[PDB]
Amino acid sequence: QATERALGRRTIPAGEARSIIIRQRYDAPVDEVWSACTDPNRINRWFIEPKGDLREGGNFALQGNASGDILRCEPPRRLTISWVYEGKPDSEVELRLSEEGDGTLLELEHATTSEQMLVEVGVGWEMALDFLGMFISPEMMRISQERGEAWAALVHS
Repeated sequence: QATERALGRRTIPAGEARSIIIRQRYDAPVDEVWSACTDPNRINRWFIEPKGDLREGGNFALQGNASGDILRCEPPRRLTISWVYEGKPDSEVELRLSEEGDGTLLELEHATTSEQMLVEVGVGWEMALDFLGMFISPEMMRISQERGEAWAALVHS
């Protein structure tokens, strides 16, 4: 519907990280959004499907690098996973879904000790959450570039 970006702070294996925090409200209920964000036959519609044992302490790979472990899984609310990528320090991503009336307030936070990687990931999730939204690159470069300025400017100070 309409997104509020923010910055947090976390202690992850790679150390003290800051974080991207994306908040979006959806007019679907918590379950449906949980399923859409966790059932690989639904993640497959709007994003890249994960492979491996999708269960807690299990692990995931997405077709084009990124892989990681499934640290926490508290259906239908919370989801934490590690995030490993070739040239990159290790990261952590978390999804919290909360009820707001008949709908849900999604929250997606990706923490990383790399300042460069803050922007890159905030923007990368936002692009992806578009297709979640839909599900529930010339024009795209422009949207990538504005969104980058927003995260870049928030990361400044």
